[PDB]
Amino acid sequence: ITSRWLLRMLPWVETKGGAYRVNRRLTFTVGDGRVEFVQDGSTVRVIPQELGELALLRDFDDAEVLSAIADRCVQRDFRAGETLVERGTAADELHLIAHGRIGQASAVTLDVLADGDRFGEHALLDEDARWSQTATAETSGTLLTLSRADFAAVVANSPALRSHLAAFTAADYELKPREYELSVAQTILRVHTRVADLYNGPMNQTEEQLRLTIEALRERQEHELINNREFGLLHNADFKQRIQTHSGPPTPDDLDELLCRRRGTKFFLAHPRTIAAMGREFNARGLYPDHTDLGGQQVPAWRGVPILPCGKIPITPERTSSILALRTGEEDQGVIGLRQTGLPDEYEPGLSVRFMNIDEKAIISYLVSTYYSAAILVPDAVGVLENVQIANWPR
Amino acid sequence: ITSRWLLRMLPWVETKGGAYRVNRRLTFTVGDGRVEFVQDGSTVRVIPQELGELALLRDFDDAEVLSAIADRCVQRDFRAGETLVERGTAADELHLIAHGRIGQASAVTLDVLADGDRFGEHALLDEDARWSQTATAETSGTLLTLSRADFAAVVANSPALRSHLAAFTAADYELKPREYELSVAQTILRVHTRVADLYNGPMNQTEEQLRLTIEALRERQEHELINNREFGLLHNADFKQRIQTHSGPPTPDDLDELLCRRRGTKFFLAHPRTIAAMGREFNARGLYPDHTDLGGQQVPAWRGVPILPCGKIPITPERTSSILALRTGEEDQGVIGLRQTGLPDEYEPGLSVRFMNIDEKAIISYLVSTYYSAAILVPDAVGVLENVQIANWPR
Amino acid sequence: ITSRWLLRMLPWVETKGGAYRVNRRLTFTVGDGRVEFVQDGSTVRVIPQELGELALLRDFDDAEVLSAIADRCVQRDFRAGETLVERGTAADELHLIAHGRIGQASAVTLDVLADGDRFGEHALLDEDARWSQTATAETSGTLLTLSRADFAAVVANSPALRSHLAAFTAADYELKPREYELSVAQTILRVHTRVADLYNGPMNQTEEQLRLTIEALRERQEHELINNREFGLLHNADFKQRIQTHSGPPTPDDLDELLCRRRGTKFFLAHPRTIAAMGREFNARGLYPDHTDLGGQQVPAWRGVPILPCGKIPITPERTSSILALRTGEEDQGVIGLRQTGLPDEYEPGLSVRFMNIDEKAIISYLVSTYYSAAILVPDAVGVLENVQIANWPR
Ligand SMILES: [Ca+2]
Ligand SMILES: [Ca+2]
Ligand SMILES: [Ca+2]
Repeated sequence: ITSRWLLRMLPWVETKGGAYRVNRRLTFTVGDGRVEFVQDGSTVRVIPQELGELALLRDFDDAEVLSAIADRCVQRDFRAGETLVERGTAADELHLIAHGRIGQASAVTLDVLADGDRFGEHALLDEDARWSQTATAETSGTLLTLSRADFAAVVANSPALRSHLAAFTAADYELKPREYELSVAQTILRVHTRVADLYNGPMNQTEEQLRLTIEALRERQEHELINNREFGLLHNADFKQRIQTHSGPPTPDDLDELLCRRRGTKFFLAHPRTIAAMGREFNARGLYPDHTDLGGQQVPAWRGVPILPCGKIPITPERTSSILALRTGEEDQGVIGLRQTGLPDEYEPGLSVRFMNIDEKAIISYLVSTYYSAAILVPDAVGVLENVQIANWPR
Repeated sequence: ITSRWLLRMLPWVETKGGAYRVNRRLTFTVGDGRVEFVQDGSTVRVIPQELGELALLRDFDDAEVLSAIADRCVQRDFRAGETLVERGTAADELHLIAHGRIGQASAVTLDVLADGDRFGEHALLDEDARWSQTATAETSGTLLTLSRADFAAVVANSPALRSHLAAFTAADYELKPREYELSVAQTILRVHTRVADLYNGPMNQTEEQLRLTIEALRERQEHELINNREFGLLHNADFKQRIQTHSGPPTPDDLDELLCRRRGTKFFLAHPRTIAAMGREFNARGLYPDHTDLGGQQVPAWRGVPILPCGKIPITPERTSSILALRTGEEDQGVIGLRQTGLPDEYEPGLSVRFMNIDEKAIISYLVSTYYSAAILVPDAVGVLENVQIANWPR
Repeated sequence: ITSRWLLRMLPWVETKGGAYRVNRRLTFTVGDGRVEFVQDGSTVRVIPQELGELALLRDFDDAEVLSAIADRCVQRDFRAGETLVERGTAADELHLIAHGRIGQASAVTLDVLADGDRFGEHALLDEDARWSQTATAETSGTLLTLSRADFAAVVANSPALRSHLAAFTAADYELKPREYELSVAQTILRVHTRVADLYNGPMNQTEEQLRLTIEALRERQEHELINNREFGLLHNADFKQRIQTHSGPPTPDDLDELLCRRRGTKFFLAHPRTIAAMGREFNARGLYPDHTDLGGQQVPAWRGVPILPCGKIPITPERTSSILALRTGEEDQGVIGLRQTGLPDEYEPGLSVRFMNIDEKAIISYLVSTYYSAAILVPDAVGVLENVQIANWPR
């Protein structure tokens, strides 16, 4: 029953056959010390050529071997405050950082690794490798893992890798399309025959129950568009577009930085608590931002970019939320809503309600279905500001 | 396949939402020795104020206490010839007679209690009470029971009742609406796909089976209108309107008395055996009653009031039936038939047949439903003559 | 004669029969440590199932027993600074906090209980319970009380509760409609016959007195809409919607928080002294808010939400007031004004003036009547900021 800003602001394009295709250009360079990954929503995998940045794998340019090694890595997720390695334990895994920040404490906290960083190089070759530092994850993220045994098996499979390893011991264009499949929000409405036969004259309680079902389906659509893992702006956003706050509260400098990373930002999405925190920061700084009108409706804005509240954005137990800055459009490469209309029996242009059967207990069943998904045409269309402290008050 | 006189004679009114409301006035007096009850079909309950007729409860006019005591009584039914109490057994229950006649035989048959009579007064207060007479039920009826333990608990709950009991030891208008909910006659018609695909050209065996189903539903409607317990003229009739025959056969004096109790009686309903017995009585008395025309159809009548046969009126094993005298109308306060038309898919104005599903065995299922009920606007609209001996012949 | 902003801003809906019905959904969870209540204006009562949160009543799910226990609690109001319990006095009452904050000082001020908190658990079972802490009420509020004797009586009534107590010693959907009855503002206008016979040519002093009467009735309507106990936005507002100021003066952070709790807030209502205090806070912070136009009339606003003055909001002797943030509408679930037009003799669409009689002293009497009430469709439509210090100046 709440406002669904993402549903009414995202343009909707008609897919054919319940599928969409997005052509991706992935520019990457070899030798800059940072590994680039391919992200399909929440699942990520290392580019086989990028893997050649490895010191023990430099100058190896055999597509088969690199592809096999890339396929043999395992994706892992780490939470905030979780310890990945401890001093003294033998090192046997190569860790490539895809997202998040990991503070490494030596025997003296050395530094903090970030996206594209590596630790566990020497563990691949020799068995004497031992973790001499402890890695504590300050922020949640993903991580690719290459085991020593798997690497030894891959070496024993390909003679060329063996020979190169024995010898060593002594902008690239990659197009790979991304396919989006329409997800479904489905439900079954059970209406008793008595409720359909009698309560139908001045108002249809069947029709009112159907309206409630449709509202619940739309709320689920918004919740999935925000929080789903396969598609969904929070997770299906480029790892480079996710920023961390400079101080923790959503200061206006953070909003300026969020507007810096992309051209023609359309709007901000944040929790109402986050909007209250931003207002508190504005009052502390002493500046009063203007309000702009969209669709004949006035709304708070920053630098003329409207800030829209969304209650479906999760709030962590540590009272930290995230802010989304995103541009929408098809002619301008942005974020589009994939949806198929023209269903066989539409109560609503995007909906389909169909009679299923009548049970022995005289209960009619209806199937209410809608098909939806989200696509991000270019990587720089959704930016996420993370770990925004929303429980800060002036003191 | 038989004639359904009640279905075609009762006027039908359209209920909204499958419910009807009847406003009841219940005039009662305190101190006349007879307790008045509230009857909702076959379930009856004593008026809390009427309960103050009790000698040990006179002058108590606390609504809470009387209401609690009234709620704590239990309804019981007794059959003809059943013994309720026996001499020697300790008395522990207060019995309020709601219907029927009970002959009380002392240590010498004292008399016969009837509707509104009480026995078991002294049993409420003291534990020494002992049944010194035997009560044999000559006629079936209902009876309210108040246990000694329950009364002691109610006394121990309310201090005011205690104080009044300790002290004693040394026309009223009550409006209470009655709500009628539409009952349903439902059935499932299973038609094989072969019978629907082939046998459909010159006549539809599916349509003939549906017609048979509709006829069975109408017969069930009549049987419920006569014999059902919640609604139904035999049971949902005022206890004052039920009369007993003077001699046992349906003599014309009994018909005159049945016509006496209400104004503008519309018709009589009786079993064909009962009509034969009435004809035998008429022949014995030597008078030949006239016949009147309703709907262009001639029918036997008494005093110009048509007598209609109904085979759904039960015949007891002792060969005793009952006769119903009833007036129908809405402008004239009488008996109406509650029925809702305008169903979503009507083969007939009151019917609804809907396709359910087709089974794996290629059997189509149809749901045939009709909604009906009966309402009696005023108490003096249905009178019942009971224990009519129908197996009497001249000798 | 003052401006009545609430009268002219609240939309008015036509009730039928002088009554309105609001369908309430009350989502509650068992085991989260907070008890949920049902509020009908100023009278509140604990949910029987919520009462099962009690440690000694956990896992008891008998509707009769819980309903009885809930009915047997007593509602109490406490003022600011009032001491409820003192150390040393034996504990005999269970206190469930419905509103307000209560600071508990042990033998060391432990903490401050708030809405949904409980103290007095152990007092229910044993008679040795003694208050060992003193509870001082910092803010006015309500409180449910369950006495030990009443609980013992309820235990002695139901055997199931006994058995469960002996054994222990060793999201839920609840729909309950709320009914609103139209209140009446009535008065008698006494006009002398001389004033009606002579002073009627160039102007009617009778008509001017009637106009003054109508103005007084409208002022009383506004005062009741704000301050009445049964209906009225100050009291008939959800206990969760009432907030406390962070510092005491109405700082802009408090206004941001007040706008945070609900979507599409329509306007603020505050005393003119409160508006002066808010302006002082704005000047201290150095920001100058914009002004918006409603009905062709310019008005001060915060974040585009107009701030309207209302002199009917009480000012406490401690110079503390309250602010109301509220959205109005029927299509958008908000606050509506229940009012019935089409009266038998209307001088004004909502009014009814009728001649009563002429006294022996030649004084004509007129009855001026209007019917009004207020309804809040959803709980999150009126928010109240309380204890706003309005006598603070820069120093
Ligand atoms: Ca690289
Ligand atoms: Ca009586
Ligand atoms: Ca709870």
